[PDB]
Amino acid sequence: TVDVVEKVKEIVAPWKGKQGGLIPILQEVQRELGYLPEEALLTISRELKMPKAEVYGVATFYAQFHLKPRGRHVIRVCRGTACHVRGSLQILEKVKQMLGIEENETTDDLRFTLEPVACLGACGLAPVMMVDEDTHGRMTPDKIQAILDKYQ
Amino acid sequence: TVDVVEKVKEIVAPWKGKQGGLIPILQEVQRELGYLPEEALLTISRELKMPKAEVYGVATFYAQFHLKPRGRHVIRVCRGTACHVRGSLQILEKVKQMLGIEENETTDDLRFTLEPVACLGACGLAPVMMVDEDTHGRMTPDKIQAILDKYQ
Amino acid sequence: MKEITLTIDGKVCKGVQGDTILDVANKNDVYIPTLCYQKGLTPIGACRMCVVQLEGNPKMLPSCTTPAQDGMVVVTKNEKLKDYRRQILELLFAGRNHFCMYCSQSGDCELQRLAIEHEMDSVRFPYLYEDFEVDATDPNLMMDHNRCVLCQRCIRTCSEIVGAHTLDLERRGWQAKVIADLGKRLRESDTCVNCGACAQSCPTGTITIREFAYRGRRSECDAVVESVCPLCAVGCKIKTYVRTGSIVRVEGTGVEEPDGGQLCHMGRWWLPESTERERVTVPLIREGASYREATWEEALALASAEFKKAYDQEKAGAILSSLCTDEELTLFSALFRNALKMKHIDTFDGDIIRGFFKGFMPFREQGVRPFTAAHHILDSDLIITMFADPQKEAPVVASYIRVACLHRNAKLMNLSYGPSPFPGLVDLDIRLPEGQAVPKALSNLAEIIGKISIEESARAMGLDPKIAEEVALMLISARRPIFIIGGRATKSHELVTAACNLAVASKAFFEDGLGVVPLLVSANSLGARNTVVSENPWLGRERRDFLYVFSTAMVPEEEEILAAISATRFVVVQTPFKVRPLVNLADILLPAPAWYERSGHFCTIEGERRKLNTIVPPKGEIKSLHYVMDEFAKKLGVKLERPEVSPCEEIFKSQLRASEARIVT
Ligand code: SF4
Ligand code: SF4
Ligand code: SF4
Ligand code: SF4
Ligand code: FES
Ligand code: FES
Ligand code: FES
Repeated sequence: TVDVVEKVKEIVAPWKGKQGGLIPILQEVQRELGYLPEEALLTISRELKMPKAEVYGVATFYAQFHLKPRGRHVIRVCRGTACHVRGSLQILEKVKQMLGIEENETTDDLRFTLEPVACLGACGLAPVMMVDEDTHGRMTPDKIQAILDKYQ
Repeated sequence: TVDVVEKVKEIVAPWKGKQGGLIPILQEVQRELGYLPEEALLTISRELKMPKAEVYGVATFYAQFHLKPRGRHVIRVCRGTACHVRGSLQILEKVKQMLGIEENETTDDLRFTLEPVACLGACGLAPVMMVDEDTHGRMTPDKIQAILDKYQ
Repeated sequence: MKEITLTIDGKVCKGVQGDTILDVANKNDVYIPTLCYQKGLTPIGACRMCVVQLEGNPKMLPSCTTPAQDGMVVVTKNEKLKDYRRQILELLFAGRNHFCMYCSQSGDCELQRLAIEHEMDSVRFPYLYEDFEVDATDPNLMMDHNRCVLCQRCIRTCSEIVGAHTLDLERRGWQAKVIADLGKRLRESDTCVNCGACAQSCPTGTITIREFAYRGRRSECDAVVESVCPLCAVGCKIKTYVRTGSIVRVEGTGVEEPDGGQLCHMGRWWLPESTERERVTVPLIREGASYREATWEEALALASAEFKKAYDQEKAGAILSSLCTDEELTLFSALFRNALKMKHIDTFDGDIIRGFFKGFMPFREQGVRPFTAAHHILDSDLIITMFADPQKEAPVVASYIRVACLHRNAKLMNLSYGPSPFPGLVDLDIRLPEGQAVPKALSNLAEIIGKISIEESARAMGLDPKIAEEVALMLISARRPIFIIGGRATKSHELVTAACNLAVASKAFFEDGLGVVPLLVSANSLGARNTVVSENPWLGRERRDFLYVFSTAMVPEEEEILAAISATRFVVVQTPFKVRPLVNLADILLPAPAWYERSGHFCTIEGERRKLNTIVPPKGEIKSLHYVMDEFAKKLGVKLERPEVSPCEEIFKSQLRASEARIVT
């Protein structure tokens, strides 16, 4: 509990008295802590003297911020136009029914997390199912097990 | 929740109508599930028609049963006579203050668990600090970090 | 040409150049369906219902946001616009769960008025029956989110008008919900000043005042009386709705004034709740622990016998209310200050008024107005709350402070011995210890103006020297600072002069005068001073065997004054209600006109006279208040001689601007 009060109070120091900078001030506490706890946003609102409602609105308005602890291995499937026309939706729904967890949430013990992203760039090797480390070019319906057990 | 009701109701089948066998009937649900949930003991008491109080008493009387989910990597330090005269207590207390968790409990997110055991056999290479896979012969005060970060 | 001429629905319209089409529309007569335009709040373009078409241009543009350009043909009503507006209303009804059968606002809802106007006999779009939370944790406001059109008129009225920026939007797209701080409940919120301006801005019955639900509807009102809140000095303008002899809803007019209709809790929640109090309407008598009904002759006899046996030996006083009009206070002066010449008459806040008007008086000698209007703390750069808690003294001043220090880049610095009134909004906190800290502050300000030292004044003030120099630096660096004098600054009247003199020091001059803006607890402050306020404090520190206390039982009364009243041995209260802190310390308990059955004028510290209007007429017959004063004058050896209301001539006049000197004490 005390580990989350000065790390956030120190990353705000180079922004005091400067207009703007809540989008970056959070992208840093996200990269450090993995997520944005309520204590984090509370101290950001205290230090910047910005309203807590505004901080929570910006923290929940953008996709790449996670207010709850994200997993230790993200399972970003590509729901881009190229993957979807190829049938990535099938891969997404099977990783859904396989981890048994809801669409955009973490496992019960913080091991995996499903995060449907935009194009990861491999719009040639479609569909791509990145498992937090590297691309995965083909990912037919049967090749999802041989990776989800490996990275855990 | 339904995953823990038939696995325990099937391991009890070869013991029905046979006197004894609650120590083994549990060592099997421990090896399978990693721990003994309250549902497990409840179904054992239902199937064997043994009192729930007796089942909980046997489950909490012996050390190698864990009623709560044990971690994914045990950190068994040896508090045997040979290790203790060598000074294993120092290693135990530093893994204590390093994981910050209590003496015989699991981490907050089920990664590690400290389980002071009896002689693991390497009473020559003392003290031994097994990290759920292999022995560790010397384990001076400084060599505890280079393994606890590796296995996580 | 500023005056542009357009054509809305054939009707020719006239407007200023920068005005939007909705402004030139609402200016002449014509009606355009709107749901998210609150007169005041900057046009937010969310509902897309005000869409109008320009001739020739085949597309449609919002009338709230698109400006009027020098001559053009706007069509507001036709088939395609009606179709699109009906589709928008139906989308709102299908997305959120709208059940009008049980809504507090079924008759006021602006989504319901529009739906009935566009003949919405259906929903057309599939009903998404999703579960939006009903936040009724707050005992005063309830937020039933399944009626929320998402117009942000509640975020905007709590961001730009109240300042305590409690409400904002939560997520994006469809999941967008209006939330309090960190997505918590309104009760759990630390930053809600419980104002209700969110309930006056919500068109769609999401936010409702709970206590007056189903009664405070504007469609079922018997009358609508405009007046002034009498609880504090800000004197907010109100539009009280009357339904069968009780006020059911108090919405604040003045959406064009700097305040913006954000009446406080005491005005949107104590004014309608006071029209439903016990209302004695018969002269009582103590009898021991429980009152008995007496006649007016009997009660005034038992209250005048105790006023003659206690006036020969001096032993007599009067604690009138400063929420009373100048007519009533002039009547009380006719009996008490002139007929029987009591020098023990006070006004239930006489310490505050006499401290303020004995600290400001030096500058009246020097010939300046040592106070300005509170709406000038909105454009200031550094706000200094000296001994003030504006949330409990004049909450619109606190809202101005918040809007300034959040949406207009100001800084807050407190010089109080208290809880730092804005805990998390001040940049430098000072906690001046008790004792005698006024002439050392005088020395400090004499420095701050003459040098442009603090070492001796710091230890003299009982303060650390580093922070005492930081105070001077941030005080000189400001380009238009303002000071907020508190009521607690008036226990020693020289502290108020120290405050005003610090304002002269920090180059804080405004067109009205000095930037100190005193937080008067009462509205009729100058009226009370000229008629009742005693030049010496007597309450508590003097016995006062008899005490006629007039208490329009509205504002929470200082508890020291109540104790002093409880040790009096005969207390004649003329309170209108039977509220708790007055029926305990009372022996007679006569009735009164109760603030809404009388009219008055309320001359204030800032000069000009206001007007309180008779909202609902009296029900019973107290038959006068002059009758009580006459029956006191009778069998006491004194007369009455009703005088005229003393013309309030603003004793503090601004014959000097940006040219004052400090005052030695
Ligand atoms: S908010 Fe208005 S439209 Fe919605 S249910 Fe209530 S009265 Fe009807
Ligand atoms: S009560 Fe006042 S401060 Fe609170 S949310 Fe409503 S408008 Fe904002
Ligand atoms: S709560 Fe009311 S005022 Fe606020 S956005 Fe919703 S509908 Fe508009
Ligand atoms: S701030 Fe004062 S004048 Fe305004 S509504 Fe509240 S009590 Fe009335
Ligand atoms: S299409 Fe999925 S990677 Fe761009
Ligand atoms: S002494 Fe520790 S291994 Fe036997
Ligand atoms: S009414 Fe013009 S957009 Fe809301």
